[PDB]
Amino acid sequence: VSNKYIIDATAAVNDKIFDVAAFEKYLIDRIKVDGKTGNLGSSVVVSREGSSKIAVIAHIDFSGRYLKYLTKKFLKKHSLRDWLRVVSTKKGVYELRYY
Amino acid sequence: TKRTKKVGVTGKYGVRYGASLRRDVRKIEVQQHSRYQCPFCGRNTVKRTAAGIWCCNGKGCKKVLAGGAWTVTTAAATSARSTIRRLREMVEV
Amino acid sequence: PRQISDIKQFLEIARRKDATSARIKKNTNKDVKFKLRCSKYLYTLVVADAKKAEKLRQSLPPDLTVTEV
Amino acid sequence: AQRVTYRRRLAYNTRSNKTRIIKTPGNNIRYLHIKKLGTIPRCGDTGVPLQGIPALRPREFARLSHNQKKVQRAYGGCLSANAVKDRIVRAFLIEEQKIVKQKLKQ
Amino acid sequence: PSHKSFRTKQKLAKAARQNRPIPQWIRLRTGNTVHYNMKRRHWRRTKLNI
RNA sequence: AAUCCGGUUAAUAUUCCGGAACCAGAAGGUGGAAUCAACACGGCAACGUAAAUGAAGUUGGAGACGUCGGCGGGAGCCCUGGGAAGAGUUCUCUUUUCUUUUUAACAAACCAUUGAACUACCCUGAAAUCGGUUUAUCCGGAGCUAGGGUAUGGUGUUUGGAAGAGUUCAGCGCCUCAUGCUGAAUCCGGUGCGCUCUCGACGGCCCUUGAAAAUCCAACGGAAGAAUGGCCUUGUUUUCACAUCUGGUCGUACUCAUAACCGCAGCAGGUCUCCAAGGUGAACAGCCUCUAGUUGAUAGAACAAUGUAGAUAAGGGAAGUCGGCAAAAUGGAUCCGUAACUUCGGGAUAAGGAUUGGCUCUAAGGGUUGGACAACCAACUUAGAACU
Ligand SMILES: [Zn+2]
Repeated sequence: VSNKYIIDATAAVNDKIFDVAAFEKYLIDRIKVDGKTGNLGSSVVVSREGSSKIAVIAHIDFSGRYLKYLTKKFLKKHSLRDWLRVVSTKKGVYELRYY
Repeated sequence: TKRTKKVGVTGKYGVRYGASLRRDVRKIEVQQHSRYQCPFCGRNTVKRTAAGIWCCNGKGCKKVLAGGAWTVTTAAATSARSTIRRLREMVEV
Repeated sequence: PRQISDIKQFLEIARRKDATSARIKKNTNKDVKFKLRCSKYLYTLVVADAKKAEKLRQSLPPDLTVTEV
Repeated sequence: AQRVTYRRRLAYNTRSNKTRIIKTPGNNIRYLHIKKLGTIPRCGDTGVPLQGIPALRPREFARLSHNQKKVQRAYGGCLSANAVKDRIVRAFLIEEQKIVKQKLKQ
Repeated sequence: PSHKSFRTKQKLAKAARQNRPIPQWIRLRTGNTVHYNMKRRHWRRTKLNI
């Protein structure tokens, strides 16, 4: 039982508009398991960075819609909305486009 | 609980129509809504339908009897049956 | 619409004169539907094995008009 | 939610205007006019419904095969099994009573 | 009422045809003074009465 | 007697298009069955089948029927837990909020399984220490309980129809043309004194017992029939299956109303009926909201008297008036209590008193369940306590 949700931001990473380093900590500090947001123990959702594709590995049948919701939360917090929009391409794969 | 001192089935009529009329109706409806015994089946399943027709249910003896308005048999009809029975015997013998 | 489950019965109803056209429908669940358009009824056969489907196609009357949708 | 209209010009809830709600393959909720329920034929001697015969409208019986409208027995599809048995026993006994009456007369 | 007999429909067709504007050349005919006509009927003013 | 789905027009759709069906009528190519002689078999029965000859005459059934009340089932709607796609909000919080997640007629097989009769009938057997059983008291030596069967069978299940349709989302041609092409998802679950419709088994009421006919089916009955050189050849089977042809005529637009009808009118009047979301709430009450519709009732400026409609008013409380006219007052629910009189049924919600919010808890009342225990899921009530 494992999932490999992927979010891609190559549209803004190469343009130096997106901060995956802050996106790492935002996901880590805002992912909620069993109510509280501090239930990360490597037997649960783990985060990984490739400087262009943020990876969320799960073992508790996670949902990608919550991942998209948190990405939109980060988008509005950093005021990158109206320029970047998150869309779905593959199963468990989301990417940011300009539209 | 008794639920009624004397009106009984006429409790549906409330306080109207008069006590004597309610009492007469009470006696009639008590006779009318009574289960009777089929003279051919021996079961207490005879019920009235439409003022003079009496039927009993079951797998057998689905007969329909022509009776009185609210009783299966009336005293006058029983007396007439006895009189006709007597006259028939005198004629035959 | 009627459904058949017998391969030989479908072959006989295909060889029947009233059989005019056949349709091949492939589903995402690796199943092939053979639909025969007769005068009165449309007859559907469901095949789950591609190996059996290939031999069924080969054994089908070549003179019959068969199209794939 | 979706609301439906009559599909015919009869605008009243008559016995001939029975309708059923259907969900078409277009996510459309709409009426479907249906006929009245059929009736099982009744026994001619006791009035009980006849076993083994479907319930259909009078005209629908013309399209059924012969064996679906009857029972393989004397008076099948017209009288019940108990009624047929009672008639057979009653017939035989009364004919016997006639025979013994004639024999006793002679 | 959308449920009309053939006779009713034919009468309605006749009434509709006897409602058009008059061509001017007939009015311009010498010795012909048709000109304007009050025979024009409106559905909301004068009823046909079947 | 018999039709559905999707699409299409500026205006028509169960009528057109595409697909898929059904009914009636007319004639009549097979085919199995049975016959070297008559028109099939199976089941101890209810009864069943792919056909399984049937003229009159007669009989039976369907058509074909009231009303009310409760109970149970189904379809649609409502509600709810996840996943997927898109959108809204994001000072802060919200694994968040909103939209979609669809399967028609027709055909086949099962049908108390998976939900729902012991509903009707049949076989074994013979029951008092009587038993079975509904929410509701009915059933049984005229054969109970129990066991096993038969029939009734869809708005139930699995399929075909049928994903190829429709819906949602996301890209490429970019003057784009007949509007084309390329991608995905359309999934898994649950719930109910819920609403509408319908079906099934019941009960109550009548000095009320709640149409007719066309038409269709079945039965009793036996009119009529002609193969034979043990093997080509015909009569039934077209109430079996499949196949061919035909289905004429009239209506079909639109309004159905605070503007398409009537009222002299684009009149605050009148005119029969179908569908009826969420919350609060007993509720189709009142109030707010979703879908849909409308923002149409000559407008602008200012608040004189008197008006029309709505409110309030110290103290008194009907002194007003023909007259408590009008208005005010009471009002839901729960818990106490309730007189005279009476036709004993009522009066009665008599009269007269107390409580009602929020929050945190407690107790009781019910449904499948691993080795008398018991791990969760899925539910609404009632009562009480503390705090504020
Ligand atoms: Zn009796």
